[PDB]
Amino acid sequence: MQAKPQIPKDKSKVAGYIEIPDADIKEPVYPGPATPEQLNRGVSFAEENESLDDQNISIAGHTFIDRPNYQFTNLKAAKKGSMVYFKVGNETRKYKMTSIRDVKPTDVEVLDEQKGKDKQLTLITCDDYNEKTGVWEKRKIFVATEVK
Ligand SMILES: *Sc1ccccc1C(=O)NCC(=O)N[C@]12C[C@H]3C[C@H](C[C@H](C3)C1)C2
Repeated sequence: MQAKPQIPKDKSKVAGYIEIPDADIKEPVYPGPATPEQLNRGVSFAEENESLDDQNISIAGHTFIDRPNYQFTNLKAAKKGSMVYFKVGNETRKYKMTSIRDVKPTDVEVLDEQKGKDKQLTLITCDDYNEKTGVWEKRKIFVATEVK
């Protein structure tokens, strides 16, 4: 049998599986802190807390250009009323993409963050990425709130 997984630093393990049927997405999420390298290899958490038991789950990723091998390349299809399945081991947590918008760069304080939240996965999918100069023309923020 299995159990509730924890969030380690090792990026070889899978703590959760991100599955979005509308976008045919079925990709492993790489648990741990955010590192520039790993965020170019797949999707990892932005939260420094090893707790996936918390209601605030921030995950970071990158958009698609020439490479369809990014875990959210087809995220363009998914709508604000689709189903985001965050599978932790065997437990399937369904979230709805209630809050979707692609905002402008520079301003990280475009939205006010607080600890008064619901169960939401806060995915930071930068809709651009030049590693050379370290720039991105857009940050597409996607917040999925837990459904029952
Ligand atoms: S998209 C990207 C890629 C690499 C480094 C940094 C970023 C980036 O733009 N991140 C900043 C960011 O999204 N900041 C937050 C701050 C608050 C309010 C929003 C949602 C979340 C908590 C991340 C924007």
